Amino acid sequence: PIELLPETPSQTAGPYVHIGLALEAAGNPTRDQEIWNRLAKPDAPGEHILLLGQVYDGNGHLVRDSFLEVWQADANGEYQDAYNLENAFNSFGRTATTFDAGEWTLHTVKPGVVNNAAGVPMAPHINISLFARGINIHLHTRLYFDDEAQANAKCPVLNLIEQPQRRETLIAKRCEVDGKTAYRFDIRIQGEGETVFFDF
Amino acid sequence: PIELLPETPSQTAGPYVHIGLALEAAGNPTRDQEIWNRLAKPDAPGEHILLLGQVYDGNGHLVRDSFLEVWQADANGEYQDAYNLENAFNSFGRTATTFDAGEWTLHTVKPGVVNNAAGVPMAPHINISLFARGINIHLHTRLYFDDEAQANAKCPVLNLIEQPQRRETLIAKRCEVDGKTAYRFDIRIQGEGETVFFDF
Amino acid sequence: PIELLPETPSQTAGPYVHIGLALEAAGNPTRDQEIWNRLAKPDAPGEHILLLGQVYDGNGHLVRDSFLEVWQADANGEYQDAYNLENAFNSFGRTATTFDAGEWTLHTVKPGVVNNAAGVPMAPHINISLFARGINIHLHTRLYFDDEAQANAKCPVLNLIEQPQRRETLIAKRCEVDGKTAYRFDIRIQGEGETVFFDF
Amino acid sequence: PAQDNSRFVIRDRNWHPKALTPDYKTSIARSPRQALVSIPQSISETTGPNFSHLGFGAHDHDLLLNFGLPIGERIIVAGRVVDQYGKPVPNTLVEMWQANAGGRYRHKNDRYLAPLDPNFGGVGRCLTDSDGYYSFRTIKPGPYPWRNGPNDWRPAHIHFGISGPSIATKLITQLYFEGDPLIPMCPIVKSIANPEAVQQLIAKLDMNNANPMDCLAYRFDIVLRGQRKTHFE
Amino acid sequence: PAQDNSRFVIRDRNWHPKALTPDYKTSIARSPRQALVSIPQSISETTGPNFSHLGFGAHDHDLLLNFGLPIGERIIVAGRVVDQYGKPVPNTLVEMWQANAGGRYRHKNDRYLAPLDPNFGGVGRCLTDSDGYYSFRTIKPGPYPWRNGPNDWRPAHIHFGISGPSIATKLITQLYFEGDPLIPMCPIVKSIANPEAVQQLIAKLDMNNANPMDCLAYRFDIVLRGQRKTHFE
Amino acid sequence: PAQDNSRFVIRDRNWHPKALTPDYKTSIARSPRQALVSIPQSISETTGPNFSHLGFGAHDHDLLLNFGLPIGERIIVAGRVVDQYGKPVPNTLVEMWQANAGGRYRHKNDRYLAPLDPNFGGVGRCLTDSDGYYSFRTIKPGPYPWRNGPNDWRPAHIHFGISGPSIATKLITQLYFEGDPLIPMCPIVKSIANPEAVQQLIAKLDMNNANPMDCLAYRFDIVLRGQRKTHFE
Ligand SMILES: O=C(O)c1cc[n+]([O-])c(O)c1
Ligand SMILES: O=C(O)c1cc[n+]([O-])c(O)c1
Ligand SMILES: O=C(O)c1cc[n+]([O-])c(O)c1
Ligand SMILES: [C-]#N
Ligand SMILES: [C-]#N
Ligand SMILES: [C-]#N
Ligand SMILES: [Fe+3]
Ligand SMILES: [Fe+3]
Ligand SMILES: [Fe+3]
Repeated sequence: PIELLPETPSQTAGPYVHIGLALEAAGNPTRDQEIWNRLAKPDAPGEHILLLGQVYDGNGHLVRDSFLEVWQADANGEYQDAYNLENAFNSFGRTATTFDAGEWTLHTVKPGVVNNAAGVPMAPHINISLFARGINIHLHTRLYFDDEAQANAKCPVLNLIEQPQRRETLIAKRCEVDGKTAYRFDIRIQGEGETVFFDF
Repeated sequence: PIELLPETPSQTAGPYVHIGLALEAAGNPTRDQEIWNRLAKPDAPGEHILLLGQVYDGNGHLVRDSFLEVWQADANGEYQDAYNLENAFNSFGRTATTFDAGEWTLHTVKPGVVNNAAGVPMAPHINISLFARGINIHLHTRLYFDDEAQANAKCPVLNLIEQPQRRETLIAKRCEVDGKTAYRFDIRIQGEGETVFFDF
Repeated sequence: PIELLPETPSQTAGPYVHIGLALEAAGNPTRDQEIWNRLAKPDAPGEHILLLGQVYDGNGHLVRDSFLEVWQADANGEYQDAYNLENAFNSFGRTATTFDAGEWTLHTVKPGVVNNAAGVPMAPHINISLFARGINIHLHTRLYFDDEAQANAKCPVLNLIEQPQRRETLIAKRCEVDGKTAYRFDIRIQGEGETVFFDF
Repeated sequence: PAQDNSRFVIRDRNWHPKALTPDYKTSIARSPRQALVSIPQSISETTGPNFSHLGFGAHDHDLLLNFGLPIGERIIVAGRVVDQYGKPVPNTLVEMWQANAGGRYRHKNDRYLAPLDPNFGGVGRCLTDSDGYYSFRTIKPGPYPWRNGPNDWRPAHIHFGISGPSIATKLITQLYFEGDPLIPMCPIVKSIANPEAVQQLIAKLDMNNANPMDCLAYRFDIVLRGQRKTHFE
Repeated sequence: PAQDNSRFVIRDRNWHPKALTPDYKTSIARSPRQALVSIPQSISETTGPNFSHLGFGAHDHDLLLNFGLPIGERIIVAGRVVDQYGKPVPNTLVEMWQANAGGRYRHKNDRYLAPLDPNFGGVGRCLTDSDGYYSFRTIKPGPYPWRNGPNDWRPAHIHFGISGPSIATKLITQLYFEGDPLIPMCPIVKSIANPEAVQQLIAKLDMNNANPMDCLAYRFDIVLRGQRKTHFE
Repeated sequence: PAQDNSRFVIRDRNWHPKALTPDYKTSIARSPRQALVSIPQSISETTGPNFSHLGFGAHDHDLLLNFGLPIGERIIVAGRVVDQYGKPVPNTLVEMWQANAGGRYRHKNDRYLAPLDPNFGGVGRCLTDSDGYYSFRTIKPGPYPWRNGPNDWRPAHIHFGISGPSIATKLITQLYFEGDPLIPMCPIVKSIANPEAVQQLIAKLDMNNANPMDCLAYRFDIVLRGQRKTHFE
């Protein structure tokens, strides 16, 4: 059979990820430009929401050194790849859990619908990559919204998860934080209610 | 030491086991003679019962593609190996879980007592072999009856199970189905209340 | 790098460890001098205590063939290494769980405070080593007292345990047996509430 | 009726694939977490059905006829069923099943885009003869994509089931074809740790049994647990 | 916006470190027990951010100046980012971080007794050029004692993050230095089962890129998942 | 009392058997799932009991006299206890236990059909000498069938317990006899991943220590964790 060059092996981000990717958190001085948790400027089209959650390990303990990366379409269902701090909206963001509460937050807009390779629309979703110490290779997941029940039912991606009960793990819970629309999305790395992780 | 020819390695039955061993279920035309789930004809001596149950995976999810084979003594506690559709009773049978409900059923007679190699009587039991996708090598178990409490306490096999609590995983629970004597026997492949499996 | 001689590898104590280390328990005649569960003679200085507990496996089943060894300082926080049946106090002891009840007991005195290599004091503790069938290499643990709460919160050792919930697994729960001060210390080898085991 | 006169060589559980083989995704949730409980062989375990009187159809073992002529590589799959002592297992039940030439299964749950074959069913059965020989006639199945890793494909394979003298001997396995490049990538194949065990599942091209100008042939021998008489029991 | 034009070669999860690697204690409780669910690549997975327009500071890639001169081994760390097909990855974001020369990190949580360097921050970032080349200037970090086994020490290493063309290619890894005796001992290194994969993480001394009487250099090429066009989809 | 003057070389947990070795069935439920918590050595860990004043009986180390003459192969089991630095461990406690000639233990729970030996207990103890030498006189134990797989037999072995200078060095192990074919088949033995480690458990035939026309002798050296003085602490 044919073999290509082998992909560089992954390694855990380490407990100090922050010094390199979340300067603020590391408690270090930031640079002029930093990739952070505000995907949308107040004047961005779409329904402005706040995302928040906690990360749990196999023992039910909080993972307080987790680092997350998000990728999502705009309100129009379009991926804005040209990253720029000037943009009103950026499809890409970064966040991390507080060493205290151990909660991550993201400021964005509800993503519009996008179709799969085969022309089928996927329910609004946020693509998440989780990194942290004790994680050798980052974990891929998707955040779906509980108020998109209809779309969710028909999602070609969600539908690949054999057990319906496991699908539920990918659904963020609508709530209000300071009177602002928010969705809570906790990640259970291992055990009971373990979140679905994807390979692609 | 001495070595014989190595036995041919097992392999999972696969999801489509039905095409081969449960024609009907596969939704395919059957042949004139098929090995199925009715071990006893109405005119067979012994107590006619109905066996039923579900199979669960480690997550508590139904295993809808399981394939089971049973082996039991006749009412006299005699193994009838000469398989024939003409017999009023056959010691061998096959069943499978519905793709829907995920339940299997068997039509037979309560087996008579049989003695171990050492001359001690075993409680009435049904030998069961489980097969399915994800199962590399089939699992062996035994179905004992709850109404044979006195017998069960003294069974040399049941007594081999170190932990008394584990013994109960092997006992089918008596009830009635359409006014018929039935026993429900659920197999839990993994986790909480995991069914005892044997090696012989 | 530099390599030394490799230490001889460990093996499980086996089910019949009593024959060798717990003569009585084996139901065999003892010798003139035996190493047993009475560290303190009734007239030894300090607060006399009775310790007892059970040992559970990952299934929550009692481990009835367990064998434990203890090492603690005297009431003055001193390790009496010169073992002698004559001494009023021995720092070293041995015990084992009952083939029936499956409970172990130890008769001693509450240990005094010892400092770590850095000079910081450790809460009063008993060093435990657990052996048994199914245990390839003995497990090390520490027994702390629920009534030394103040000390405990500052122990450099206890503090090394990352998750606060796990620290609780090391705390003996005070009580009274026959009007005597008793501390119950259960060991959960595996699973829910698994006791912290150490390496040194 | 059946009698407890035999004993069976104890299975080598390191030879056979273990229960938990993580690359074969399904195995994770379908493997027991508790150790199997060993039990002495008794009449219960040392006996099993005899299919001597099962009423087999004329083309039970001929997949070319038992369902027009199927499209695909016309082959004969034959061999012998012996025990570990090299003793032949006569009049034993051999059942096989498979996908068509395109790797499509004639099963409800098969959503693969390769088409069905109007003249192909994919089921065969026969009894070993007095010498422990069996033979089937079919077409060579195609590889099949499956949802395991994102690009996994089962090697071309034929599912087999063999009864043997007792339930202690009953086995379900898979035949693979000599030289199939997919063999070594399959997580199902790989559930077997010993490469030597893997070799036993490989049917060999058998020119000597082929019908010139007609159909090739593959040879696949099966070894069931050795049977011995009880002694000094 | 971005478009679904590419497909990325499936990851080799037997090459990358597995999830559960017991010697690396933290992995115990931080690894899924359920199997990863395989999904087809879509626009969501085949696109990612382009950092072409990010405003990079003049010394973003120069740890010697981006935070007095730091004490320690002056080195240049350079190399090229290519995909599995050997195709260069132009204008991609490379980010790195490390400890100082004594093995101390400029991070809240680091309690290691080696002192911080007043002239050293430890963070760098840069975009690869048209030929997929990158380069950083720093000091060689020292080994780091950590609480794993009782005497565990991380080999001198630099943390790296590489974007690539899609989130499908995004990678976080670590670089090690040619000949460091600690490497073969590291439980983190050992999470990787293939010694051949291990070799991919070792930066090689590069005398040709060194600045005589100034600083030495290390070569570290990174390979991202191969990018191919879709066909017959 | 005892003083914290020593440090003990860290244990190599890849040398010793791991906790979870599923073939040894019982290890399944008796192995922790959480990782061990590493702690620095304190006086608590670096001290242990001194058995110099224990009142040993005269025949404590002579299993032939300490319980008629036992039936079985008369042997002397002797060797030396040293640390990893090769330093002898004087006056340390060595205890041994074993079954009789037929593989029968004198214990309540042993229901093996082989009879007990009226003149045999199966327990011995002694203190190493100035040179770290120990010696027992006993009979060669017989193999024992046990409820693991359906046909598991423990190789003939002798259980050993060694105190060493501290609780940090205390060890329990098993001695096996040179050339016994059951050795490589045992799941308990196979709990040890390194064949080289396995080798340290085999007592070698020692004709030089044998008593002509009387008994054979086996040599079994024991190696405890290396002891060194503290430095720059
Ligand atoms: O995973 C960890 O615990 C760890 C600790 C320290 N360093 O330097 C790392 O890179 C990783
Ligand atoms: O175990 C499975 O999932 C599987 C899928 C498809 N085929 O063809 C098999 O043989 C096995
Ligand atoms: O762990 C066991 O079950 C076991 C049984 C018998 N012997 O002799 C041992 O040494 C160990
Ligand atoms: C390294 N963190
Ligand atoms: C394949 N079934
Ligand atoms: C040994 N038991
Ligand atoms: Fe690091
Ligand atoms: Fe198949
Ligand atoms: Fe033993």
